Amino acid sequence: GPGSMSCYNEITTLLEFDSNDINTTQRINMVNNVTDSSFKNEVLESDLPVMVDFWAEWCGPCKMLIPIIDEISKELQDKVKVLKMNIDENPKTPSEYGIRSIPTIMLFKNGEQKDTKIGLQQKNSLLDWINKSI
Repeated sequence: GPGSMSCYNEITTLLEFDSNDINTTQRINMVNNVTDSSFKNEVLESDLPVMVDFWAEWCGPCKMLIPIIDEISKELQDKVKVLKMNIDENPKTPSEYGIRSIPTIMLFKNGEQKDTKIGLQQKNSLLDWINKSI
């Protein structure tokens, strides 16, 4: 029958952006995400209590807790350091600390674990809880 012939074509692929990476000793004294190395390095070196929220965008109510933490972080900044850890960025994290579920709130103090709480918590709940643990 008819020779089913089809020669495939190709187009040159180009790059968008360049490569760049920098790092300096700046204080992590602000609500942000930390990476696994920096997590231990900074958190386990913080004498003052640190609240770490292990999160992911596939939760749902993240959109709420971001403003909640946005406001509360500055309230706690003096006493308790609000820090975030995405389970996408640090896949070893939820295995190490047995994070089955999200948000999720985990309390540290001098790098030592105080208490843990899973689920969505509001401003008053967060404050109330961490003040019980510290």
